[PDB]
Amino acid sequence: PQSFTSIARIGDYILKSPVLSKLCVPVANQFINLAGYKKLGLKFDDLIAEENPIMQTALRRLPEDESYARAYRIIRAHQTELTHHLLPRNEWIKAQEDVPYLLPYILEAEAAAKEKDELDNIEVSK
Amino acid sequence: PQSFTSIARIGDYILKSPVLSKLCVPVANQFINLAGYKKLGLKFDDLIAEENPIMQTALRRLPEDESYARAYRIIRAHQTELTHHLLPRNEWIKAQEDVPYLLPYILEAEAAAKEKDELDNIEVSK
Amino acid sequence: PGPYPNEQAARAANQGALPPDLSLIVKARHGGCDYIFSLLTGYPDEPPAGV
Amino acid sequence: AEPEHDERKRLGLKTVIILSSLYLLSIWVKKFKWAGIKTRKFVFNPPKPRK
Amino acid sequence: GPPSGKTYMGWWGHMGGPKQKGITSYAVSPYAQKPLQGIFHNAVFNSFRRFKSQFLYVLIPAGIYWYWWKNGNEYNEFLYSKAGREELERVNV
Amino acid sequence: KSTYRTPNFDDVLKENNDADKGRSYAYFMVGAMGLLSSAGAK
Amino acid sequence: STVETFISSMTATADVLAMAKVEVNLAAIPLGKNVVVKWQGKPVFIRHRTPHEIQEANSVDMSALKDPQTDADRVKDPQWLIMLGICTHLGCVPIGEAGDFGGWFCPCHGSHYDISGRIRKGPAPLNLEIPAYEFDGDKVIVG
Amino acid sequence: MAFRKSNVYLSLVNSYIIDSPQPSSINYWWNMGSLLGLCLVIQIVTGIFMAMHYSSNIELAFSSVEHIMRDVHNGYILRYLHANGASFFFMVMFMHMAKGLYYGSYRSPRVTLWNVGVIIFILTIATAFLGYCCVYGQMSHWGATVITNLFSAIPFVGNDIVSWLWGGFSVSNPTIQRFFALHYLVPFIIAAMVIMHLMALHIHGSSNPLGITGNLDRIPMHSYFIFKDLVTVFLFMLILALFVFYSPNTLGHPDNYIPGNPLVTPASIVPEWYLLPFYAILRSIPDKLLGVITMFAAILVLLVLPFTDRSVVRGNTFKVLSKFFFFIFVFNFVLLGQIGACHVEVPYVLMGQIATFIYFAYFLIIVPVISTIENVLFYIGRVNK
Amino acid sequence: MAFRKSNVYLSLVNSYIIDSPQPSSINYWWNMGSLLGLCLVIQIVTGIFMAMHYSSNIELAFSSVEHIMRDVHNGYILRYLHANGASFFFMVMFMHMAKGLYYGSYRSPRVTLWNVGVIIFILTIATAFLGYCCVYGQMSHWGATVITNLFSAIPFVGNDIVSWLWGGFSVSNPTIQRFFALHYLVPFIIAAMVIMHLMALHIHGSSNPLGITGNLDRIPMHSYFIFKDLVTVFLFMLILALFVFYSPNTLGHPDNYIPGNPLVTPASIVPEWYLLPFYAILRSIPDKLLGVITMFAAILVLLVLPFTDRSVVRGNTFKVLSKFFFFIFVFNFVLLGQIGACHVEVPYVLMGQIATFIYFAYFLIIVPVISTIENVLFYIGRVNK
Ligand SMILES: CCCCCCCCCCCCCCCCCC(=O)O[C@@H](COC(=O)CCCCCCCCCCCCCCC)COP(=O)(O)OC[C@H](O)CO
Ligand code: HEM
Ligand code: HEM
Ligand code: HEM
Ligand code: HEM
Ligand code: HEM
Ligand SMILES: COc1c(O)c(C)c(C/C=C(\C)CC/C=C(\C)CC/C=C(/C)CC/C=C(\C)CC/C=C(\C)CCC=C(C)C)c(O)c1OC
Ligand SMILES: COc1c(O)c(C)c(C/C=C(\C)CC/C=C(\C)CC/C=C(\C)CC/C=C(\C)CC/C=C(/C)CCC=C(C)C)c(O)c1OC
Ligand code: FES
Repeated sequence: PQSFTSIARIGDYILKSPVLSKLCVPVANQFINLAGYKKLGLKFDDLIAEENPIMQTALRRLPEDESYARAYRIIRAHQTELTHHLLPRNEWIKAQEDVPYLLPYILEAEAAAKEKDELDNIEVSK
Repeated sequence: PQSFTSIARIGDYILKSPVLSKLCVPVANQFINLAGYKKLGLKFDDLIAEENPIMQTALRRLPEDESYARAYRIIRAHQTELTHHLLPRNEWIKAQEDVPYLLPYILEAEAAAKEKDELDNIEVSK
Repeated sequence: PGPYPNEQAARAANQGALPPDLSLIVKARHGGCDYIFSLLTGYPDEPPAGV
Repeated sequence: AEPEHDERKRLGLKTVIILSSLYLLSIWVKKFKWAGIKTRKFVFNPPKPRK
Repeated sequence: GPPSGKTYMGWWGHMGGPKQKGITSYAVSPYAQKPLQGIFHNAVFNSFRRFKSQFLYVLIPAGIYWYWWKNGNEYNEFLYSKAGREELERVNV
Repeated sequence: KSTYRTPNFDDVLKENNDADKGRSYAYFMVGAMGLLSSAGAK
Repeated sequence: STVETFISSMTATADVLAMAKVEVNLAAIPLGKNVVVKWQGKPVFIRHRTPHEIQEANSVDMSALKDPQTDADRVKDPQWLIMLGICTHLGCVPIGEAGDFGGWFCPCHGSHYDISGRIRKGPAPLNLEIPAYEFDGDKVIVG
Repeated sequence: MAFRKSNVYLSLVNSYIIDSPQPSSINYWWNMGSLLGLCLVIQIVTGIFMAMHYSSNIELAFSSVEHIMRDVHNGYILRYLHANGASFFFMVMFMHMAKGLYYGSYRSPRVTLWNVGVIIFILTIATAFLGYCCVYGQMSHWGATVITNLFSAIPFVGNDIVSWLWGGFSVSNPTIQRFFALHYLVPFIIAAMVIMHLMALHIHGSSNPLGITGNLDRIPMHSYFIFKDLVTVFLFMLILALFVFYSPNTLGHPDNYIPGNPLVTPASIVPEWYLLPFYAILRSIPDKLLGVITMFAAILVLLVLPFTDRSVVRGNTFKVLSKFFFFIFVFNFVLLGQIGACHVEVPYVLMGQIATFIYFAYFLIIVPVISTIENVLFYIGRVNK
Repeated sequence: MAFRKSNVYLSLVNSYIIDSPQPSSINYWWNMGSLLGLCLVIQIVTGIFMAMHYSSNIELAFSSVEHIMRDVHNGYILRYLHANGASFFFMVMFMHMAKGLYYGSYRSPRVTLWNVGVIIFILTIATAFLGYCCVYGQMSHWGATVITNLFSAIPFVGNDIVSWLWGGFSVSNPTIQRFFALHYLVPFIIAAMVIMHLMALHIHGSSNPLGITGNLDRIPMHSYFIFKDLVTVFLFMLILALFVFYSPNTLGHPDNYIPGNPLVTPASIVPEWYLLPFYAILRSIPDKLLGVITMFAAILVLLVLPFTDRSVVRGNTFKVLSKFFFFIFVFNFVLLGQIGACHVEVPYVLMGQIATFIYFAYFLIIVPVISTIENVLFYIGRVNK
């Protein structure tokens, strides 16, 4: 259970610096494509947990096409893992295919939750 | 469990037999008014069990006025018995006010269910 | 303790049965406290006539 | 047969005293918090004749 | 959670009893009452009335069976007393 | 009579105080009851 | 197989499967007294029957007994009464020297037995069991 | 969904203890059943303490019982509580059955509950006998041998089954050890089946003394019935204290207090007070196997008791002949117990047989016919046209 | 609605056993839990059958198992199955905990399950240690003394509780009687909390190896997962039978088959294999109460894991290096146990502190930094601006 906004802040701090980005972006890409989830054909915006209320508020606002594709990918992943195999080298997702689609909903919903939490317990403002 | 049609048959057998009915009707009404449910402000139909499905079917056809009066009588009986008391001779059901308002529905439902279950399991013998 | 080693010397000398353990005879019989008193008091020195 | 009669009777006296007190206490409290339910009255007004 | 079996009584809001209207209750707090307002009147008059009401169904079987037991006891006592050598032989045949 | 005409309850009503009189008595007795129950359990 | 193995583990073991043997001397038993000896989980009667009691034992009408059993079958020595202390009636040994028949008095019941131990009245349609024993001279081995 | 009802662990207690819609016409007879359950669990816990401080070997069984009697602090109290708790347990079981039978609670809504209770009784009388066996006195093992000889009456086989059950032709360590173990174990089956009994009860609800529907009004059990249970158990505990402290060894019989010696039986041998009517029903019928099966029929007749009562009106409060005959029945039961207490001679056997006959005739005949007469009288008297 | 779902007992059986929407990606690891439950049940059954012919006397305890071996039919089977089943229960329990840890089963919807499981773990630490103390062998008395004197360091109360445990001022008959009583009873508490565990799980459901929602495809428990449970339990029964019948002296230690006599004893005294991980850690920090408090810490670290890591992606299957550090930890656990098996000496004594430090450090400092690093690496990899 870790907030997404802190991760976004760290990413914004590290990417804009030229030397850090040019030294740590390719290593990040090779870590992420050696992770194993791209191998099975799953977009990265599906592996995270779906039990905290932030996720429930997030994908409740997700468009129909994204939800349908997510359901198809989830059931295909379940069947493939049950089958003890991998998909052929034609129906995977490339680097450009793994576009982040679940980010803005998380950002907005978690910002709303944070302002709720930090405004409910406000002080008298001495 | 005992069919009401048999009760009606025995009742009509008794009621039109002069000597036996003349012997058995005064003891009958004396037993009725020594039973004690008259004092508690109960009509007889409120006492017979209302659990098995045929009784529920009979209840569901009662006009709303009778059901409301029955509910009030049950509630008042519960309250009166909770205090082990008895209200004086003002709520007492009069001698001729204990008329069966629920017998015809019971008889009709008995006949219908009996002939239904008889003709359901039937043979084509001559 | 008791004079008998465990039980042997009892049945040999009683000229008959065994002596019941008195540790529980108070509740071993019906009646109770007065039962033993009556049993040890009411017996005459001579049996009833004809017995 | 029973080397606890004095202690048994003392403990029993204490127990019967405490249980008698508790029983009377429960009587009072049961008659107290059931007072609001043993006195409620019902009034039946027949409804207007329209289903 | 699948629904349970069909039963006449259930939970609050769905007793299953007939729908009723026109019933009015009138409660009042136990704090604004005397908790033992009528204990003596109850325990004397109502207790005696209930005892009188139940005094027509309980004592008769007890009395008849008491008579049966006592008659059996008298028969047993009389049999083994100055009759055991002439009467007890003609009953055990 | 309508619902507004409340039936009489004078038979069990008490002195018109309706204050800490009954409340303190009941609370003190239940406190004593807890005392005795705790002592017995201990 | 598992249930059978568990049951056989629960059932009687080796040491209980060994029967005990005891010898009782008949010289010291009084004529008018009853001696009861325990054998292998259950008691065994040892009574010195009087000569009059032998006649009563052997002169019992068969029609009054649900199970026909004579005196000579249940014991070899008419004078000595040696019977196991069991009561097929219920299982509790009748009280000695009591009863309407002059024999035994079953305590759980109040029913009266004869001097020969046969069943007279009750829900017992079966006579008491008969054990087996042998003589050895001045003593009898109940086993 | 507050915290009390949202949390599953607290929700289970909420549906049972915190909130349960019992009717408002409950007499002082159902808290008697709750008292039955509570004295049962008290018996279980004191049994656990005993098993903690008890030895079952023949060389030490009587030694263990007298050591827990004498050579331990608060020891004799445990034995006295066991005896009085067993006696009160059977008394309250009889009261529970009488309340169930008189108020017509065996009818269609809770027939399953009725059979569950019946089988509870069938096996708890067994476990009571088994606990009676564990004493190993001059009459406990004596009655145990009695019951083994009784069970030996199975047709077509007489020796193999009795030898397997009784651990050979003799009695040794395995027999008494297994008997103690099974008296320890069966009450756990009692607890499980009582859990089933409460589940069925909660599913089907509770009946009323009025013998009418109770859905019209209901009240929560907590804060209304918990204190009624508290006061009735305080009364029960006061009575139990009176019988455990002032006169502890009165309900039991003065026969168990003899060291292990199955040589000479005591003059007075009688079963415990909660078994006399069944000893009478055995003694009346003049047959061994038929006597056993008629005892079992007397025990199991409650199973065939439903769908035999064709009285349209539930309960027995408003019917006079039925309750008169019910009182005749209960007094016949107590008379059967009393006659079984004494010995078997003329003329007790004749009236005992008559008592058993009227018992079985009652169950199998009289309630149907008198209930039919009650229903036809109900119909004829009201209708005068 | 079918009658199978109508009857309350049958409805509960169907909804809790026959019908259960389990996930479709279940491996043998999840059937391992049901296998462990069956092992627990068979352990209780065989223990009950063992105690029926058992004597609780101090001098008749070792003699009791000797009599079981040499006199009763198939006596060796019960005790061998008991011991090997206990050892296998503990090994499969470690496997179950590890499977729960690696697959991220400790997330928010299962914190209650984690708590009840760790409570079962806490009690299971001693429920078999005291059972081993019961046998009174040649290190059993030593284990009993260790467990009874670990608590003596509490300030202002050091003698009263140990005196209560001792049943006096030393080790005597009360000690062994209490040991046997509690070793018998507290597995029933295990049964209670495992019923609670299964209730919570059935309320919330199982998890997936992938770490994503499993509410898409499900199959009923009966005829689909019953076969998997059946084959797993068949394999377990096969291996357990082969060990118990062919190699009895493999799981247990040949130290307890000697009567208790503190006169002559070898120096090869070491607790059973499953104690070693929580035994080597106790010998690192050199104080008396420090050992107890660090046992408390080592059993609470399993509890602090929820809301400690910062892995938004459930599980470790799809993380590049976190599984590597988990493997480092499991091998450190094994090596810590093995080095605790060896006696204290240089450098093993020096190895103790560093092993304990790594064992705690993975729990405390490794998981949050590694989770945050993994999350930021995912975020930088996925996006380009
Ligand atoms: C010579 C004996 C002395 C005994 C002294 C100790 C006991 C004192 C009891 C209280 C003082 C006596 C007051 C007069 C009798 C009161 C009886 C009665 O009915 O009063 C209440 C009784 O209070 C109870 O709740 C009693 C519970 C009875 C439990 C089951 C019966 C057991 C036997 C009870 C009497 C004996 C008690 C002691 C036995 C050793 C009202 O009943 P209730 O509270 O259930 O309300 C019902 C309704 O409103 C009627 O008004
Ligand atoms: C010194 C005084 C004695 C006292 C107070 C005493 C007390 C008792 C008591 C209470 C009983 C059992 C009574 C009952 O049935 O409850 C008994 C029985 C018996 N006593 Fe004594 N006794 C005494 C002397 C003796 C003596 C001297 C002997 C011979 C050595 C003896 C031998 C027996 C025997 C054999 C029995 C059992 C009788 C039987 O089994 O039929 N007693 N005694
Ligand atoms: C509701 C259930 C039970 C009933 C009705 C019951 C009944 C009895 C009875 C009548 C006795 C005879 C004791 C006496 O006459 O003094 C007895 C003895 C005994 N019971 Fe139970 N029992 C029950 C449960 C248990 C349990 C759970 C145990 C657990 C170990 C147990 C252990 C014992 C022991 C050890 C004895 C012998 C001790 C003695 O003789 O003082 N009982 N029981
Ligand atoms: C022996 C252990 C038993 C326990 C703990 C127990 C418990 C209960 C409880 C809690 C109730 C709800 C009403 C009340 O509290 O009394 C009840 C009701 C009932 N029980 Fe039992 N019971 C037991 C045995 C039996 C037996 C043996 C029968 C067999 C005749 C039986 C038949 C009934 C019936 C007919 C009811 C219906 C009462 C109502 O209308 O709710 N019970 N029982
Ligand atoms: C399920 C939890 C249990 C575990 C882990 C367990 C463990 C053990 C172990 C390890 C031993 C032998 C010590 C050794 O060889 O290392 C043992 C012995 C024994 N256990 Fe358990 N046991 C459990 C439950 C039970 C239960 C429920 C009983 C019920 C009667 C029982 C009765 C016995 C008996 C009679 C022995 C013989 C030796 C002794 O007295 O300790 N055990 N147990
Ligand atoms: C040793 C006694 C235990 C028993 C009998 C037991 C029983 C079970 C059972 C039957 C399951 C269902 C498995 C499945 O979903 O297919 C399960 C799952 C689980 N148990 Fe236990 N358990 C025990 C101990 C523990 C412990 C100590 C923990 C850790 C604190 C734990 C945590 C879990 C978790 C997290 C799951 C869910 C697994 C999953 O969904 O992937 N259990 N347990
Ligand atoms: C009909 O309306 C109801 C109703 O609906 C309900 C639910 C109840 C409630 C029901 C009951 C109270 C009866 C239920 C009976 C039980 C639950 C029996 C419990 C059985 C047990 C064996 C208890 C289990 C407890 C343990 C195993 C723990 C005991 C062990 C201990 C204390 C170990 C001690 C050792 C040490 C070292 C401390 C009613 O009473 C009631 O009537 C008003
Ligand atoms: C949620 O999905 C499930 C799921 O539904 C189930 C059922 C299981 C399986 C769970 C189990 C098998 C655990 C259940 C175990 C118990 C409830 C233990 C309860 C058993 C006992 C307490 C003991 C059993 C008692 C007996 C067998 C009584 C008989 C014993 C004796 C000694 C009497 C016999 C003696 C004679 C002389 C006849 C799962 O693992 C699971 O997750 C996948
Ligand atoms: S037991 Fe034999 S006559 Fe009664």
